[PDB]
Amino acid sequence: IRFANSSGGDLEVTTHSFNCGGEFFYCNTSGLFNSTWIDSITLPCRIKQIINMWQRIGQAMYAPPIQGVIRCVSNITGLILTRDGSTTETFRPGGGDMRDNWRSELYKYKVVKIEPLGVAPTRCKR
Amino acid sequence: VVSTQLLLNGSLAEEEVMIRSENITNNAKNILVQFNTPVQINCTRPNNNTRK
Amino acid sequence: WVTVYYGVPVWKDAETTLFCASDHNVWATHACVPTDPNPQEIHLENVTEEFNMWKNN
Amino acid sequence: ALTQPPSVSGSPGQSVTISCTGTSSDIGSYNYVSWYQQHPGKAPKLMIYDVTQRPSGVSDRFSGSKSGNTASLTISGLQADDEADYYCSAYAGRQTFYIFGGGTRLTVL
Amino acid sequence: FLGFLGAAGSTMGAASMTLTVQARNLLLTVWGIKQLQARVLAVERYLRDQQLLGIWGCSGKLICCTNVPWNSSWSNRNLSEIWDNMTWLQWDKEISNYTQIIYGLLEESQNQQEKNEQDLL
Amino acid sequence: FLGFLGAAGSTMGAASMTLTVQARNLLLTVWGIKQLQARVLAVERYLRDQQLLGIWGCSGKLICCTNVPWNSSWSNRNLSEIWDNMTWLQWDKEISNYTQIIYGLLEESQNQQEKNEQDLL
Amino acid sequence: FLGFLGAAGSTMGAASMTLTVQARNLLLTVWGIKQLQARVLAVERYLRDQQLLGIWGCSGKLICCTNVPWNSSWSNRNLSEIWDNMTWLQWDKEISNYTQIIYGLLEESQNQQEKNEQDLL
Amino acid sequence: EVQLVETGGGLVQPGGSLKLSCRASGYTFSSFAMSWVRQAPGKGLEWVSLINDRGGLTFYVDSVKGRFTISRDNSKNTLSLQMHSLRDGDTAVYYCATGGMSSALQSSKYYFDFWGQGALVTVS
Ligand SMILES: *[C@@H]1O[C@H](CO)[C@@H](O[C@@H]2O[C@H](CO)[C@@H](O[C@@H]3O[C@H](CO)[C@@H](O)[C@H](O[C@H]4O[C@H](CO)[C@@H](O)[C@H](O)[C@@H]4O)[C@@H]3O)[C@H](O)[C@H]2NC(C)=O)[C@H](O)[C@H]1NC(C)=O
Ligand SMILES: *[C@@H]1O[C@H](CO)[C@@H](O[C@@H]2O[C@H](CO)[C@@H](O)[C@H](O)[C@H]2NC(C)=O)[C@H](O)[C@H]1NC(C)=O
Ligand SMILES: *[C@@H]1O[C@H](CO)[C@@H](O[C@@H]2O[C@H](CO)[C@@H](O)[C@H](O)[C@H]2NC(C)=O)[C@H](O)[C@H]1NC(C)=O
Ligand SMILES: *[C@@H]1O[C@H](CO)[C@@H](O)[C@H](O)[C@H]1NC(C)=O
Ligand SMILES: *[C@@H]1O[C@H](CO)[C@@H](O)[C@H](O)[C@H]1NC(C)=O
Ligand SMILES: *[C@@H]1O[C@H](CO)[C@@H](O)[C@H](O)[C@H]1NC(C)=O
Ligand SMILES: *[C@@H]1O[C@H](CO)[C@@H](O)[C@H](O)[C@H]1NC(C)=O
Ligand SMILES: *[C@@H]1O[C@H](CO)[C@@H](O)[C@H](O)[C@H]1NC(C)=O
Ligand SMILES: *[C@@H]1O[C@H](CO)[C@@H](O)[C@H](O)[C@H]1NC(C)=O
Ligand SMILES: *[C@@H]1O[C@H](CO)[C@@H](O)[C@H](O)[C@H]1NC(C)=O
Ligand SMILES: *[C@@H]1O[C@H](CO)[C@@H](O)[C@H](O)[C@H]1NC(C)=O
Ligand SMILES: *[C@@H]1O[C@H](CO)[C@@H](O)[C@H](O)[C@H]1NC(C)=O
Ligand SMILES: *[C@@H]1O[C@H](CO)[C@@H](O)[C@H](O)[C@H]1NC(C)=O
Ligand SMILES: *[C@@H]1O[C@H](CO)[C@@H](O)[C@H](O)[C@H]1NC(C)=O
Ligand SMILES: *[C@@H]1O[C@H](CO)[C@@H](O)[C@H](O)[C@H]1NC(C)=O
Ligand SMILES: *[C@@H]1O[C@H](CO)[C@@H](O)[C@H](O)[C@H]1NC(C)=O
Ligand SMILES: *[C@@H]1O[C@H](CO)[C@@H](O)[C@H](O)[C@H]1NC(C)=O
Ligand SMILES: *[C@@H]1O[C@H](CO)[C@@H](O)[C@H](O)[C@H]1NC(C)=O
Ligand SMILES: *[C@@H]1O[C@H](CO)[C@@H](O)[C@H](O)[C@H]1NC(C)=O
Ligand SMILES: *[C@@H]1O[C@H](CO)[C@@H](O)[C@H](O)[C@H]1NC(C)=O
Ligand SMILES: *[C@@H]1O[C@H](CO)[C@@H](O)[C@H](O)[C@H]1NC(C)=O
Ligand SMILES: *[C@@H]1O[C@H](CO)[C@@H](O)[C@H](O)[C@H]1NC(C)=O
Ligand SMILES: *[C@@H]1O[C@H](CO)[C@@H](O)[C@H](O)[C@H]1NC(C)=O
Ligand SMILES: *[C@@H]1O[C@H](CO)[C@@H](O)[C@H](O)[C@H]1NC(C)=O
Ligand SMILES: *[C@@H]1O[C@H](CO)[C@@H](O)[C@H](O)[C@H]1NC(C)=O
Repeated sequence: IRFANSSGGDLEVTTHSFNCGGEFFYCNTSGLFNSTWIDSITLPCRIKQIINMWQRIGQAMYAPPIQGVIRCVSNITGLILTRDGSTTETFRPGGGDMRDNWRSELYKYKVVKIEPLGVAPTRCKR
Repeated sequence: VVSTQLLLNGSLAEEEVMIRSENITNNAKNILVQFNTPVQINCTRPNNNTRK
Repeated sequence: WVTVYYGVPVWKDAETTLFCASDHNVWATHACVPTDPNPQEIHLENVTEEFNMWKNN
Repeated sequence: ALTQPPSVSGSPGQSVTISCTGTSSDIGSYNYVSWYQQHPGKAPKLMIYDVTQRPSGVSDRFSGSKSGNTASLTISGLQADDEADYYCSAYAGRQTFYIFGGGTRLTVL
Repeated sequence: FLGFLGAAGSTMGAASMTLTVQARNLLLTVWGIKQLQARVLAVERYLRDQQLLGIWGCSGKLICCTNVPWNSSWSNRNLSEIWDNMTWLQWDKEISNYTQIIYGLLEESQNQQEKNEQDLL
Repeated sequence: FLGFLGAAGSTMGAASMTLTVQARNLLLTVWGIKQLQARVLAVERYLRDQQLLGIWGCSGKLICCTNVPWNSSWSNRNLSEIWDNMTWLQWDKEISNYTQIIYGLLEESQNQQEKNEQDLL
Repeated sequence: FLGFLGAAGSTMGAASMTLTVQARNLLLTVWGIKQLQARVLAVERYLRDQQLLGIWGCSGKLICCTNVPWNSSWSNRNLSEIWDNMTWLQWDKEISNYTQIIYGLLEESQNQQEKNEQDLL
Repeated sequence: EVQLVETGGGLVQPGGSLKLSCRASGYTFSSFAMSWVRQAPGKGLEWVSLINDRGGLTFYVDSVKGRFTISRDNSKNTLSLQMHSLRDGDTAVYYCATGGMSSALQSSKYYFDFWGQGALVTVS
């Protein structure tokens, strides 16, 4: 099992995008996914002010700059991987479809409809 | 929380790391990996910007 | 012999509109119902239910 | 109520029949005519229930049926151990729930 | 004790003592419209069930004993299995194909009863 | 057989066997509002009729026999003409001017009955 | 005579003859939404009270005599004071702390009655 | 095997009262309807009273209807029969029995499945 960095695509696809402190970061994760089988690791990041949200075209926003210095601390709680595929498998970071980030939280829930009427045989007569 | 590649600030698995997919043998599908422990990541923009 | 009951604990899969609730935001501000400080959860004994996260509306 | 005043008898191995006669708005219309066995000094035991059915634990020497307003109990391979009083009863509807007939003494010869 | 749907895994006769538990749980402009639609629907669904009980002669009841005989073709089981072994979810599946037939029969026997009661007055 | 309003041209006693047929048929933001208004109204109209039957002592019934005498001044006709010759549309026109009087009388006789029934318990 | 709430200052037994008077009074897109919300709410409140009467066995009635005994701890007064001296507004204050207890008891006695009536059929 | 054990006094004066009771074991008490049956010292059986499994419905034979009360307590597995007034004609063996009715959501009985030994009651 091998890990590899992302394949070519747009910045929003190949990097780790996140919004923190009010600014939009695009970090290079090639330092995390570079191994066979299995201090700190420093990931460089780029910053953008003009943001096209989701996968829409035609509606851009400008993110005002944030004064001062930004510091963020967060928890990585999971990964989105795509399998590249006869004795080995390669996994690469994936993403770009936001539904995958909510599917991971809503997986435990189901919605059902209540149907309160029913009939059954009993031993009585009106 | 909006992000790519790494999922941030979500919930954790109760006992073990779990692999979930629509079809694990289909290379066209994504695999969601849920950790049972967090990995802490510290990000910064070390530039004292001003606004006008 | 036929007896009619109303209030029977039976359900079917369904798709509906859910509402948001919450305890200057982009998302949930005033168009969101205040939450219940003591929300309920009821364990269902002897109930097996099929779930499918990939078809979850 | 229900009636059958005579004693009943026969030798071991001979069958005997015990009748139970009631009325139409009683035994005729309701198919709920049980039979009970009682040895003197003891509590009754259920032998037949509904009309033809017997409880588990009751031997197949005991069977029964009804026709018109009369029910009957049949004992086949009569034993000396069958010397007991036998009673019939019936569900007589709501209001008058149960009635019983007089018992008949079975004598084995 | 148990709350809403707590008896869902219980047998049919263990359940059916909790009927009031479930009965009581049935009760930015675009966002507001979506919520009204949800509320209007809950009301309409409630009323359709009440109307239906009404035409069958079961208005105001949670348990309503009717005068329609049970057809062995709908379910050939004895009371012991239905009320002491099965749950309501299992039962609903077992007789799904006969629900509309049963409902039609209930409506008709009530129409006949309702007219006989007029003639007797 | 006949569906909704199929009996509209039938005589009053030929009709009135189809009462459940009609009873069951009573159940872009601006566009959405218009539709909610239509649905809310259908519910409100339904409930007003049900409330009215309730206060007259006819809740849950399609045919309700009351204790108010018929005044010959409302319609001086015999049962043969009313039930075997006339239709419900014709009848509604014939007694339109007395509808509110009749409704008031029905409410009052129920209030009196309801109290007498309390005193007897 | 008196209209809506006219009997509010009358004694409890002087009032309670006017029950139908109050019962009948319960029935730009953003502006339109506010009005639908008002109408939907009136319907939902109405239905909750009707459901509650239903589970207590009082469906279709304005006066419903039940089988739950009155506990002297709820109000230690004789019928003369309650019905001939007090008003309904005063009474509501006097027993506010016991309302939920009473409602729970009414639901339970109906469940017991409803089952006994099934066993007798 | 199940047991029904009648207890209670066997001798009272006419015009008095007497309470009989019956302890049950070996079966779910709460699942069955129960009844009392008399046996006259020299004659047959007579039905006296019937109670529902839940204790809510009671039925009596006309001859004791204004005098006897049948009661049940499912937490102690017991029946009781409270006699009042008492007549010489009430002298009998009183048997505790299981059966008699049904629960309407279960197959009917309308017969008695089990009997106790019988309490003997004499009215002087
Ligand atoms: C994952 O979860 C963590 C923990 O909840 C979360 O980190 C939090 O981010 C917020 C926003 O970046 C931090 O809140 C800021 O803290 C600084 C501390 O001095 C304050 O000055 C900030 O307030 C200013 O900015 C506001 C923006 O509108 C103004 O309204 C306000 O007036 C001030 O100008 C603000 O409070 C928060 O402290 C951290 N939490 C911790 C423990 O550091 C993290 O961002 C989440 N990750 C992702 C990707 O969402
Ligand atoms: C992400 O970081 C890696 C290394 O930190 C960058 O990799 C370099 O890419 C150039 C492109 O031709 C190569 O010539 C270098 O040899 C690479 N270095 C290593 C160590 O592999 C990578 O380009 C960065 N990604 C982006 C999108 O900038
Ligand atoms: C990263 O995950 C840890 C572990 O879940 C979070 O810390 C926990 O926060 C909950 C909140 O109720 C506490 O009850 C736990 O005791 C905390 N655990 C520990 C070990 O401290 C932590 O807050 C998460 N970080 C972020 C940024 O969400
Ligand atoms: C992945 O690593 C290779 C190493 O040569 C690099 O060329 C490629 O650009 C990396 N992918 C991204 C998105 O940086
Ligand atoms: C990947 O691992 C090799 C191992 O020598 C290392 O040289 C290379 O720099 C690593 N790539 C990244 C992006 O860190
Ligand atoms: C990660 O685990 C592997 C397991 O073989 C080990 O060889 C490797 O050196 C480890 N890396 C670090 C940084 O400890
Ligand atoms: C998940 O569990 C179900 C249980 O039947 C199994 O069929 C399915 O293939 C499992 N999914 C994966 C990815 O193994
Ligand atoms: C899973 O993917 C493989 C890949 O070809 C496919 O053949 C298989 O049918 C898929 N599973 C299902 C249930 O469709
Ligand atoms: C990352 O590690 C480097 C190593 O010197 C350190 O200087 C830097 O401040 C660290 N960044 C964060 C966000 O902690
Ligand atoms: C950023 O500039 C402000 C301007 O007053 C100053 O107070 C602050 O300390 C500076 N921050 C850093 C990290 O130098
Ligand atoms: C679940 O099944 C067990 C099996 O006997 C049963 O005892 C239990 O009561 C059932 N759950 C409920 C809520 O009745
Ligand atoms: C019972 O069902 C069968 C098939 O639906 C039908 O042919 C039969 O007429 C029904 N029984 C009666 C008495 O109607
Ligand atoms: C009811 O059906 C079940 C299963 O077929 C059977 O075990 C039971 O004996 C039947 N009822 C009676 C009379 O025992
Ligand atoms: C029904 O429940 C009883 C309870 O013990 C059990 O013995 C019986 O086997 C069950 N029957 C079925 C078919 O579930
Ligand atoms: C109902 O009809 C469907 C049609 O396929 C059939 O599969 C199902 O078994 C039927 N249900 C019963 C229990 O008759
Ligand atoms: C229409 O009028 C004719 C005249 O006799 C009558 O027979 C027919 O049944 C009427 N239509 C309906 C629907 O009854
Ligand atoms: C019948 O109607 C007339 C006019 O509306 C009225 O004067 C008369 O009192 C009514 N009959 C009775 C008995 O009230
Ligand atoms: C009823 O009125 C009609 C028309 O006036 C008349 O023909 C008929 O004879 C009357 N009823 C009787 C008693 O025949
Ligand atoms: C009423 O209907 C009968 C049916 O034949 C007809 O003879 C009679 O003339 C009709 N009367 C009126 C006035 O319509
Ligand atoms: C009802 O009143 C109106 C008032 O003009 C009158 O025209 C009509 O004939 C009246 N209807 C009847 C049948 O009394
Ligand atoms: C108001 O109080 C007086 C005091 O006797 C009473 O007579 C009167 O009827 C009361 N008002 C009403 C509406 O009853
Ligand atoms: C009456 O109320 C008191 C306190 O609420 C309670 O202790 C008592 O049990 C009630 N009476 C009865 C007979 O339940
Ligand atoms: C009822 O209570 C009032 C006030 O305590 C008292 O005056 C009246 O006499 C009582 N009822 C009777 C029996 O008179
Ligand atoms: C109740 O009303 C009567 C009417 O005269 C009055 O005499 C009595 O004092 C009143 N009692 C109280 C306490 O209001
Ligand atoms: C109800 O409870 C409140 C709690 O403060 C108390 O003030 C009030 O007097 C109580 N009402 C009655 C009449 O018991």
